[PDB]
Amino acid sequence: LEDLKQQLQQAEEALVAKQEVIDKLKEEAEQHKIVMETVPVLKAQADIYKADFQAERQAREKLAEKKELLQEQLEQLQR
Amino acid sequence: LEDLKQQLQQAEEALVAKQEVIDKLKEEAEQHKIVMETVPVLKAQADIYKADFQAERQAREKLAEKKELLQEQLEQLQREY
Amino acid sequence: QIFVKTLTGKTITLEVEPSDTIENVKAKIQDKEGIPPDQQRLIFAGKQLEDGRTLSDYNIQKESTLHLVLRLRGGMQIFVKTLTGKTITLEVEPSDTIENVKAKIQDKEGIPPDQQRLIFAGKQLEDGRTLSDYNIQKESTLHLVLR
Amino acid sequence: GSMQIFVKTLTGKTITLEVEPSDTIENVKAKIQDKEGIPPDQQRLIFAGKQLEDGRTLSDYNIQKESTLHLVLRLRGGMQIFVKTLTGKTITLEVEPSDTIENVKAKIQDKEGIPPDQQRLIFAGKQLEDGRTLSDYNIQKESTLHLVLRLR
Amino acid sequence: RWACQSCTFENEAAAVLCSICERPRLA
Ligand SMILES: [Zn+2]
Repeated sequence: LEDLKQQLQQAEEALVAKQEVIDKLKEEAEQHKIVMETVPVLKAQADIYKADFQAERQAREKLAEKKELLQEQLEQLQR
Repeated sequence: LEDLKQQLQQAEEALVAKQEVIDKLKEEAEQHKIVMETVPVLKAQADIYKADFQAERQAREKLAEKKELLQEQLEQLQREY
Repeated sequence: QIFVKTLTGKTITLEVEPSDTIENVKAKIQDKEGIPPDQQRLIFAGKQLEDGRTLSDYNIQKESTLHLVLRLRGGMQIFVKTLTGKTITLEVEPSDTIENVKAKIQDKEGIPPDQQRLIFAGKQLEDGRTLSDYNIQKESTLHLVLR
Repeated sequence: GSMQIFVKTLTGKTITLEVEPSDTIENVKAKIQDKEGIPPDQQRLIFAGKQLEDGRTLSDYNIQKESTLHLVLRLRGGMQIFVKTLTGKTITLEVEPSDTIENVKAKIQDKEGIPPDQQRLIFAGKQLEDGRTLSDYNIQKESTLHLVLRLR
Repeated sequence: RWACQSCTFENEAAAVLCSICERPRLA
Protein backbone atom coordinates (compact mmCIF):
# COMPACT_ATOMS: atom_id res chain seq x y z
CA LEU A 1 0.00 0.00 0.00
CA GLU A 2 2.38 2.68 1.46
CA ASP A 3 5.19 2.48 -1.22
CA LEU A 4 2.80 3.75 -4.07
CA LYS A 5 2.02 6.65 -1.61
CA GLN A 6 5.67 7.85 -2.05
CA GLN A 7 5.10 8.35 -5.87
CA LEU A 8 1.54 9.90 -5.82
CA GLN A 9 3.06 12.75 -3.67
CA GLN A 10 5.80 13.35 -6.38
CA ALA A 11 3.03 13.12 -9.10
CA GLU A 12 1.08 16.12 -7.62
CA GLU A 13 4.39 17.93 -6.78
CA ALA A 14 4.99 17.63 -10.59
CA LEU A 15 1.49 19.04 -11.37
CA VAL A 16 2.50 22.09 -9.19
CA ALA A 17 5.75 22.53 -11.22
CA LYS A 18 3.94 22.06 -14.61
CA GLN A 19 1.13 24.55 -13.67
CA GLU A 20 3.77 27.17 -12.53
CA VAL A 21 5.24 26.99 -16.13
CA ILE A 22 1.64 27.18 -17.59
CA ASP A 23 1.01 30.37 -15.49
CA LYS A 24 4.27 32.07 -16.67
CA LEU A 25 3.71 31.22 -20.40
CA LYS A 26 0.11 32.63 -20.15
CA GLU A 27 1.21 35.72 -18.11
CA GLU A 28 3.98 36.23 -20.78
CA ALA A 29 1.66 35.50 -23.78
CA GLU A 30 -0.56 38.44 -22.55
CA GLN A 31 2.36 41.01 -22.30
CA HIS A 32 3.18 40.06 -25.96
CA LYS A 33 -0.61 40.21 -26.86
CA ILE A 34 -0.55 43.97 -25.94
CA VAL A 35 2.19 44.55 -28.63
CA MET A 36 0.32 42.24 -31.15
CA GLU A 37 -2.81 44.53 -30.93
CA THR A 38 -0.89 47.67 -32.14
CA VAL A 39 -0.08 45.65 -35.35
CA PRO A 40 -3.59 45.91 -36.94
CA VAL A 41 -3.45 49.73 -36.23
CA LEU A 42 0.09 50.35 -37.68
CA LYS A 43 -0.98 48.36 -40.81
CA ALA A 44 -3.81 50.97 -41.11
CA GLN A 45 -1.59 54.00 -40.18
CA ALA A 46 0.55 52.98 -43.23
CA ASP A 47 -2.50 52.80 -45.57
CA ILE A 48 -3.76 56.27 -44.35
CA TYR A 49 -0.37 58.04 -44.78
CA LYS A 50 -0.17 56.28 -48.24
CA ALA A 51 -3.60 57.38 -49.65
CA ASP A 52 -2.55 60.87 -48.29
CA PHE A 53 0.89 60.96 -50.05
CA GLN A 54 -1.23 60.17 -53.14
CA ALA A 55 -3.66 63.04 -52.28
CA GLU A 56 -0.69 65.52 -52.13
CA ARG A 57 0.60 64.32 -55.58
CA GLN A 58 -2.92 65.05 -57.11
CA ALA A 59 -2.75 68.58 -55.52
CA ARG A 60 0.69 69.05 -57.26
CA GLU A 61 -0.43 67.65 -60.68
CA LYS A 62 -3.31 70.22 -60.75
CA LEU A 63 -1.02 73.12 -59.63
CA ALA A 64 1.87 72.27 -62.09
CA GLU A 65 -0.94 72.20 -64.74
CA LYS A 66 -2.02 75.85 -63.91
CA LYS A 67 1.72 76.71 -64.24
CA GLU A 68 2.22 75.18 -67.77
CA LEU A 69 -1.04 76.95 -68.88
CA LEU A 70 0.62 80.21 -67.54
CA GLN A 71 4.04 79.51 -69.34
CA GLU A 72 1.98 79.42 -72.63
CA GLN A 73 0.06 82.74 -71.88
CA LEU A 74 3.55 84.26 -71.21
CA GLU A 75 5.16 82.31 -74.19
CA GLN A 76 2.68 84.16 -76.54
CA LEU A 77 3.45 87.71 -75.06
CA GLN A 78 7.14 87.80 -76.34
CA ARG A 79 7.01 90.78 -78.89
CA LEU B 1 -5.56 -0.02 -2.40
CA GLU B 2 -7.76 0.01 -5.57
CA ASP B 3 -8.15 3.86 -5.57
CA LEU B 4 -4.32 4.27 -4.86
CA LYS B 5 -3.49 2.54 -8.25
CA GLN B 6 -6.60 3.97 -10.13
CA GLN B 7 -5.30 7.48 -9.02
CA LEU B 8 -1.59 6.93 -10.09
CA GLN B 9 -3.14 6.06 -13.56
CA GLN B 10 -5.44 9.17 -13.31
CA ALA B 11 -2.47 11.29 -12.07
CA GLU B 12 -0.27 10.67 -15.19
CA GLU B 13 -3.30 10.73 -17.58
CA ALA B 14 -3.32 14.38 -16.26
CA LEU B 15 0.49 14.99 -16.60
CA VAL B 16 0.42 13.83 -20.25
CA ALA B 17 -2.65 16.18 -20.72
CA LYS B 18 -0.96 19.24 -19.10
CA GLN B 19 2.29 18.55 -21.11
CA GLU B 20 0.33 18.55 -24.46
CA VAL B 21 -1.23 21.96 -23.43
CA ILE B 22 2.28 23.32 -22.47
CA ASP B 23 3.47 22.18 -25.98
CA LYS B 24 0.71 24.27 -27.71
CA LEU B 25 1.43 27.38 -25.52
CA LYS B 26 5.20 27.10 -26.47
CA GLU B 27 4.52 26.37 -30.21
CA GLU B 28 2.10 29.42 -30.01
CA ALA B 29 4.57 31.69 -28.11
CA GLU B 30 6.96 31.08 -31.10
CA GLN B 31 4.40 32.23 -33.76
CA HIS B 32 3.41 35.15 -31.44
CA LYS B 33 7.14 36.15 -31.68
CA ILE B 34 7.12 35.95 -35.57
CA VAL B 35 4.18 38.45 -35.54
CA MET B 36 6.20 40.64 -33.05
CA GLU B 37 9.10 40.90 -35.60
CA THR B 38 6.82 42.60 -38.21
CA VAL B 39 6.08 45.52 -35.75
CA PRO B 40 9.65 47.00 -35.89
CA VAL B 41 9.20 46.99 -39.75
CA LEU B 42 5.64 48.47 -39.84
CA LYS B 43 6.74 51.29 -37.41
CA ALA B 44 9.37 52.17 -40.08
CA GLN B 45 6.95 51.73 -43.06
CA ALA B 46 4.81 54.44 -41.35
CA ASP B 47 7.80 56.80 -40.82
CA ILE B 48 9.03 56.24 -44.48
CA TYR B 49 5.58 56.92 -46.06
CA LYS B 50 5.42 59.97 -43.70
CA ALA B 51 8.89 61.45 -44.55
CA ASP B 52 7.85 60.87 -48.23
CA PHE B 53 4.43 62.69 -47.93
CA GLN B 54 6.66 65.44 -46.43
CA ALA B 55 9.32 65.53 -49.23
CA GLU B 56 6.25 65.65 -51.63
CA ARG B 57 4.70 68.55 -49.59
CA GLN B 58 8.06 70.43 -49.86
CA ALA B 59 7.87 69.96 -53.69
CA ARG B 60 4.28 71.40 -53.70
CA GLU B 61 5.23 74.14 -51.14
CA LYS B 62 7.94 75.42 -53.62
CA LEU B 63 5.93 75.04 -56.88
CA ALA B 64 3.37 77.66 -55.61
CA GLU B 65 6.49 79.95 -55.55
CA LYS B 66 6.85 79.56 -59.38
CA LYS B 67 3.02 80.21 -59.59
CA GLU B 68 2.71 83.77 -58.09
CA LEU B 69 6.04 84.40 -60.03
CA LEU B 70 4.00 83.51 -63.20
CA GLN B 71 0.66 85.25 -62.26
CA GLU B 72 2.86 88.34 -61.29
CA GLN B 73 4.85 88.27 -64.63
CA LEU B 74 1.34 88.21 -66.34
CA GLU B 75 0.12 91.23 -64.25
CA GLN B 76 3.39 92.89 -65.59
CA LEU B 77 3.02 91.90 -69.31
CA GLN B 78 -0.87 92.47 -69.24
CA ARG B 79 -0.37 96.28 -68.62
CA GLU B 80 1.87 96.62 -71.78
CA TYR B 81 1.06 100.40 -71.26
CA GLN C 1 -19.33 54.96 -22.41
CA ILE C 2 -16.14 54.30 -24.57
CA PHE C 3 -12.30 54.86 -24.57
CA VAL C 4 -9.86 56.27 -27.26
CA LYS C 5 -5.99 56.02 -27.59
CA THR C 6 -3.77 58.30 -29.77
CA LEU C 7 -1.04 56.02 -31.32
CA THR C 8 0.22 54.93 -27.83
CA GLY C 9 0.11 58.59 -26.76
CA LYS C 10 -2.81 60.07 -24.73
CA THR C 11 -5.96 58.14 -23.61
CA ILE C 12 -9.42 59.88 -23.71
CA THR C 13 -12.98 58.66 -22.78
CA LEU C 14 -16.37 59.96 -24.14
CA GLU C 15 -20.15 60.00 -23.45
CA VAL C 16 -22.11 59.03 -26.63
CA GLU C 17 -25.25 56.79 -26.37
CA PRO C 18 -24.16 54.38 -29.11
CA SER C 19 -26.82 54.96 -31.85
CA ASP C 20 -24.52 57.98 -32.46
CA THR C 21 -22.98 58.92 -35.88
CA ILE C 22 -19.22 58.77 -36.77
CA GLU C 23 -19.06 62.53 -37.75
CA ASN C 24 -20.74 63.40 -34.38
CA VAL C 25 -18.20 61.06 -32.63
CA LYS C 26 -15.22 62.86 -34.34
CA ALA C 27 -16.84 66.22 -33.32
CA LYS C 28 -17.00 65.14 -29.61
CA ILE C 29 -13.20 64.46 -30.11
CA GLN C 30 -12.58 67.93 -31.75
CA ASP C 31 -14.31 69.19 -28.54
CA LYS C 32 -11.79 67.32 -26.27
CA GLU C 33 -8.60 67.71 -28.38
CA GLY C 34 -9.34 70.54 -30.95
CA ILE C 35 -8.00 68.28 -33.81
CA PRO C 36 -10.17 69.12 -36.88
CA PRO C 37 -12.60 66.36 -38.02
CA ASP C 38 -10.98 65.80 -41.47
CA GLN C 39 -7.54 65.20 -39.75
CA GLN C 40 -8.55 62.04 -37.76
CA ARG C 41 -9.40 58.49 -38.97
CA LEU C 42 -10.80 56.05 -36.33
CA ILE C 43 -10.02 52.28 -36.26
CA PHE C 44 -11.62 49.21 -34.56
CA ALA C 45 -10.78 45.45 -34.93
CA GLY C 46 -8.25 46.17 -37.76
CA LYS C 47 -10.60 48.26 -39.98
CA GLN C 48 -11.31 52.01 -40.44
CA LEU C 49 -14.78 53.58 -40.12
CA GLU C 50 -16.82 55.83 -42.54
CA ASP C 51 -19.03 58.93 -41.83
CA GLY C 52 -22.48 57.45 -42.84
CA ARG C 53 -22.05 54.10 -40.96
CA THR C 54 -22.50 54.77 -37.17
CA LEU C 55 -21.43 53.22 -33.77
CA SER C 56 -24.56 50.93 -33.58
CA ASP C 57 -23.56 49.64 -37.10
CA TYR C 58 -20.09 48.16 -36.18
CA ASN C 59 -21.46 46.72 -32.87
CA ILE C 60 -19.32 48.89 -30.48
CA GLN C 61 -20.56 49.07 -26.80
CA LYS C 62 -19.23 50.10 -23.28
CA GLU C 63 -15.50 50.38 -22.23
CA SER C 64 -14.48 49.39 -25.85
CA THR C 65 -11.22 51.17 -26.85
CA LEU C 66 -10.89 52.97 -30.22
CA HIS C 67 -7.46 53.65 -31.86
CA LEU C 68 -6.94 57.19 -33.29
CA VAL C 69 -4.50 57.96 -36.17
CA LEU C 70 -3.63 61.62 -36.77
CA ARG C 71 -3.96 62.32 -40.53
CA LEU C 72 -1.13 64.44 -42.07
CA ARG C 73 -3.07 66.26 -44.82
CA GLY C 74 -5.90 68.74 -44.15
CA GLY C 75 -9.01 69.76 -45.93
CA MET C 76 -8.14 73.19 -47.38
CA GLN C 77 -4.35 73.90 -47.31
CA ILE C 78 -3.34 77.53 -48.20
CA PHE C 79 0.08 79.31 -48.66
CA VAL C 80 2.27 82.14 -47.23
CA LYS C 81 4.94 83.97 -49.37
CA THR C 82 7.14 86.70 -47.73
CA LEU C 83 9.65 89.46 -48.80
CA THR C 84 12.58 86.91 -48.80
CA GLY C 85 10.32 84.56 -50.86
CA LYS C 86 10.54 81.87 -48.07
CA THR C 87 7.29 79.88 -48.64
CA ILE C 88 5.18 77.99 -45.98
CA THR C 89 1.89 75.92 -45.99
CA LEU C 90 -0.92 75.77 -43.37
CA GLU C 91 -3.82 73.25 -42.87
CA VAL C 92 -7.09 74.98 -41.78
CA GLU C 93 -10.93 75.21 -42.14
CA PRO C 94 -13.22 77.92 -43.66
CA SER C 95 -14.59 78.68 -40.11
CA ASP C 96 -11.07 79.49 -38.59
CA THR C 97 -10.46 83.18 -37.47
CA ILE C 98 -7.18 85.07 -38.27
CA GLU C 99 -6.17 85.34 -34.52
CA ASN C 100 -6.25 81.48 -34.93
CA VAL C 101 -4.23 81.30 -38.24
CA LYS C 102 -1.36 83.49 -36.86
CA ALA C 103 -0.95 81.07 -33.87
CA LYS C 104 -0.37 78.22 -36.43
CA ILE C 105 2.36 80.36 -38.17
CA GLN C 106 3.97 80.96 -34.75
CA ASP C 107 3.79 77.13 -34.31
CA LYS C 108 6.16 76.46 -37.31
CA GLU C 109 8.19 79.75 -37.70
CA GLY C 110 8.28 80.78 -33.95
CA ILE C 111 7.05 84.44 -34.51
CA PRO C 112 4.36 86.05 -32.31
CA PRO C 113 0.78 86.82 -33.46
CA ASP C 114 1.31 90.42 -32.13
CA GLN C 115 3.90 91.35 -34.83
CA GLN C 116 2.72 89.06 -37.73
CA ARG C 117 0.50 91.01 -40.25
CA LEU C 118 -1.33 89.40 -43.23
CA ILE C 119 -2.46 90.79 -46.65
CA PHE C 120 -4.73 89.25 -49.36
CA ALA C 121 -5.84 90.57 -52.79
CA GLY C 122 -5.25 94.26 -51.91
CA LYS C 123 -6.81 94.12 -48.39
CA GLN C 124 -5.07 94.09 -44.92
CA LEU C 125 -6.95 91.53 -42.74
CA GLU C 126 -8.05 92.11 -39.08
CA ASP C 127 -9.03 89.19 -36.74
CA GLY C 128 -12.33 87.58 -35.56
CA ARG C 129 -12.98 87.57 -39.37
CA THR C 130 -13.52 83.94 -40.63
CA LEU C 131 -11.88 82.80 -43.94
CA SER C 132 -15.38 82.80 -45.64
CA ASP C 133 -15.45 86.48 -44.37
CA TYR C 134 -12.36 87.22 -46.59
CA ASN C 135 -13.60 85.07 -49.55
CA ILE C 136 -10.58 82.67 -49.13
CA GLN C 137 -10.86 79.80 -51.70
CA LYS C 138 -8.64 76.66 -51.43
CA GLU C 139 -4.91 76.97 -52.39
CA SER C 140 -4.94 80.78 -51.84
CA THR C 141 -1.61 82.66 -51.29
CA LEU C 142 -1.43 85.34 -48.54
CA HIS C 143 1.50 87.85 -48.65
CA LEU C 144 2.74 88.41 -45.01
CA VAL C 145 5.14 90.96 -43.31
CA LEU C 146 6.49 92.15 -39.89
CA ARG C 147 6.08 95.50 -37.97
CA GLY D 1 31.21 33.54 -54.17
CA SER D 2 32.04 33.89 -50.41
CA MET D 3 28.31 34.10 -49.23
CA GLN D 4 24.59 34.86 -50.10
CA ILE D 5 21.49 36.44 -48.31
CA PHE D 6 17.61 36.35 -48.50
CA VAL D 7 15.43 39.54 -49.03
CA LYS D 8 11.59 39.88 -48.58
CA THR D 9 8.96 42.61 -49.34
CA LEU D 10 6.07 42.86 -46.75
CA THR D 11 4.07 39.99 -48.43
CA GLY D 12 5.59 36.51 -49.22
CA LYS D 13 7.69 37.86 -52.21
CA THR D 14 11.13 36.40 -51.17
CA ILE D 15 14.30 36.85 -53.34
CA THR D 16 18.02 35.85 -52.90
CA LEU D 17 21.36 37.75 -53.50
CA GLU D 18 25.18 37.18 -53.84
CA VAL D 19 27.20 39.69 -51.66
CA GLU D 20 30.89 39.54 -50.41
CA PRO D 21 32.18 39.89 -46.77
CA SER D 22 31.73 43.74 -46.96
CA ASP D 23 29.89 45.41 -49.92
CA THR D 24 28.40 48.94 -49.42
CA ILE D 25 24.56 49.32 -48.99
CA GLU D 26 24.00 51.32 -52.29
CA ASN D 27 25.62 48.33 -54.14
CA VAL D 28 22.89 45.98 -52.64
CA LYS D 29 20.02 48.32 -53.73
CA ALA D 30 21.84 48.26 -57.16
CA LYS D 31 21.76 44.38 -57.30
CA ILE D 32 17.94 44.90 -56.74
CA GLN D 33 17.93 47.32 -59.75
CA ASP D 34 19.60 44.24 -61.43
CA LYS D 35 17.01 41.48 -60.47
CA GLU D 36 13.80 43.58 -59.92
CA GLY D 37 14.76 46.88 -61.73
CA ILE D 38 13.52 49.08 -58.78
CA PRO D 39 15.70 52.26 -58.80
CA PRO D 40 18.05 52.61 -55.75
CA ASP D 41 16.41 55.87 -54.42
CA GLN D 42 12.95 54.11 -54.31
CA GLN D 43 14.03 51.38 -51.79
CA ARG D 44 14.91 51.51 -48.08
CA LEU D 45 16.22 48.30 -46.46
CA ILE D 46 15.58 47.25 -42.81
CA PHE D 47 17.33 44.94 -40.30
CA ALA D 48 16.59 44.58 -36.57
CA GLY D 49 14.33 47.65 -35.91
CA LYS D 50 16.59 49.95 -38.01
CA GLN D 51 16.84 51.23 -41.63
CA LEU D 52 20.21 51.00 -43.49
CA GLU D 53 22.11 54.15 -44.61
CA ASP D 54 23.70 54.55 -48.07
CA GLY D 55 27.47 54.90 -47.30
CA ARG D 56 27.99 51.91 -44.87
CA THR D 57 28.67 48.13 -45.45
CA LEU D 58 27.16 44.75 -44.33
CA SER D 59 30.13 43.72 -42.06
CA ASP D 60 29.54 47.05 -40.17
CA TYR D 61 25.89 46.22 -39.04
CA ASN D 62 26.36 42.49 -38.09
CA ILE D 63 25.18 40.36 -41.12
CA GLN D 64 26.23 36.61 -41.11
CA LYS D 65 25.53 34.13 -44.02
CA GLU D 66 21.87 33.56 -45.18
CA SER D 67 20.26 36.18 -42.80
CA THR D 68 17.12 37.99 -44.21
CA LEU D 69 16.62 41.69 -45.12
CA HIS D 70 13.13 43.32 -45.15
CA LEU D 71 12.47 45.65 -48.15
CA VAL D 72 9.93 48.58 -48.28
CA LEU D 73 8.98 50.15 -51.66
CA ARG D 74 9.37 53.97 -51.29
CA LEU D 75 6.40 55.93 -52.81
CA ARG D 76 8.51 58.20 -55.13
CA GLY D 77 12.03 58.39 -56.67
CA GLY D 78 14.63 61.14 -57.12
CA MET D 79 13.14 62.94 -60.17
CA GLN D 80 9.49 63.56 -61.17
CA ILE D 81 8.73 65.21 -64.59
CA PHE D 82 5.33 65.70 -66.28
CA VAL D 83 3.67 64.70 -69.60
CA LYS D 84 0.82 66.67 -71.27
CA THR D 85 -1.27 64.72 -73.88
CA LEU D 86 -3.45 66.66 -76.45
CA THR D 87 -6.56 65.14 -74.64
CA GLY D 88 -6.07 67.79 -71.90
CA LYS D 89 -4.65 65.25 -69.38
CA THR D 90 -1.28 65.82 -67.62
CA ILE D 91 0.24 62.81 -65.75
CA THR D 92 3.45 62.45 -63.64
CA LEU D 93 6.48 60.11 -64.00
CA GLU D 94 9.34 58.94 -61.70
CA VAL D 95 12.92 58.77 -63.12
CA GLU D 96 16.68 59.46 -62.63
CA PRO D 97 18.84 61.51 -65.08
CA SER D 98 20.71 58.34 -66.32
CA ASP D 99 17.33 56.81 -67.46
CA THR D 100 16.86 56.49 -71.29
CA ILE D 101 13.80 57.92 -73.16
CA GLU D 102 12.76 54.34 -74.26
CA ASN D 103 12.66 53.84 -70.45
CA VAL D 104 10.44 56.96 -69.95
CA LYS D 105 8.04 56.08 -72.84
CA ALA D 106 7.61 52.52 -71.34
CA LYS D 107 6.37 54.21 -68.10
CA ILE D 108 3.87 56.37 -70.11
CA GLN D 109 2.67 53.09 -71.72
CA ASP D 110 2.20 51.58 -68.20
CA LYS D 111 -0.18 54.44 -67.14
CA GLU D 112 -2.05 55.40 -70.41
CA GLY D 113 -1.81 51.91 -72.07
CA ILE D 114 -0.29 53.10 -75.42
CA PRO D 115 2.88 51.60 -77.00
CA PRO D 116 6.26 53.45 -77.31
CA ASP D 117 6.30 52.75 -81.10
CA GLN D 118 3.27 55.09 -81.64
CA GLN D 119 4.58 57.81 -79.20
CA ARG D 120 6.87 60.90 -79.50
CA LEU D 121 8.10 63.31 -76.76
CA ILE D 122 8.85 67.05 -77.41
CA PHE D 123 10.33 69.66 -74.97
CA ALA D 124 10.33 73.52 -75.14
CA GLY D 125 9.98 73.66 -78.96
CA LYS D 126 12.09 70.77 -80.34
CA GLN D 127 11.88 66.98 -80.93
CA LEU D 128 13.32 64.25 -78.55
CA GLU D 129 14.98 61.18 -80.29
CA ASP D 130 15.89 58.12 -78.21
CA GLY D 131 18.87 56.22 -76.68
CA ARG D 132 19.89 59.65 -75.26
CA THR D 133 19.38 60.17 -71.50
CA LEU D 134 17.41 62.89 -69.68
CA SER D 135 20.67 64.52 -68.40
CA ASP D 136 21.73 64.58 -72.13
CA TYR D 137 18.67 66.78 -73.10
CA ASN D 138 19.30 69.01 -70.00
CA ILE D 139 15.89 68.02 -68.41
CA GLN D 140 15.52 69.80 -65.02
CA LYS D 141 13.31 68.29 -62.21
CA GLU D 142 9.63 69.46 -62.37
CA SER D 143 10.16 70.29 -66.09
CA THR D 144 7.26 69.39 -68.45
CA LEU D 145 7.12 67.51 -71.80
CA HIS D 146 4.40 67.71 -74.49
CA LEU D 147 3.45 64.38 -76.19
CA VAL D 148 2.00 63.39 -79.64
CA LEU D 149 1.30 60.23 -81.71
CA ARG D 150 2.65 58.20 -84.73
CA LEU D 151 1.50 55.37 -87.17
CA ARG D 152 2.57 51.74 -88.02
CA ARG E 1 -12.34 16.14 0.57
CA TRP E 2 -10.27 19.32 -0.23
CA ALA E 3 -10.95 22.94 -1.42
CA CYS E 4 -8.94 23.91 -4.58
CA GLN E 5 -7.16 27.10 -3.34
CA SER E 6 -7.98 28.73 -6.74
CA CYS E 7 -11.88 28.53 -6.90
CA THR E 8 -12.42 27.21 -3.26
CA PHE E 9 -14.71 24.25 -4.23
CA GLU E 10 -15.31 21.27 -1.83
CA ASN E 11 -13.66 18.57 -4.06
CA GLU E 12 -13.36 14.72 -3.52
CA ALA E 13 -9.97 13.44 -2.11
CA ALA E 14 -10.22 10.84 -4.98
CA ALA E 15 -9.79 13.66 -7.61
CA VAL E 16 -6.11 14.73 -8.33
CA LEU E 17 -7.36 17.82 -10.27
CA CYS E 18 -10.27 20.29 -9.76
CA SER E 19 -13.79 19.60 -11.17
CA ILE E 20 -13.63 23.25 -12.52
CA CYS E 21 -10.00 24.54 -12.69
CA GLU E 22 -8.05 21.45 -13.89
CA ARG E 23 -5.73 22.64 -11.04
CA PRO E 24 -3.66 20.38 -8.76
CA ARG E 25 -3.80 19.68 -4.96
CA LEU E 26 -0.79 21.71 -3.70
CA ALA E 27 -1.50 24.52 -6.27
ZN1 LIG F 1 -10.97 24.77 -8.50
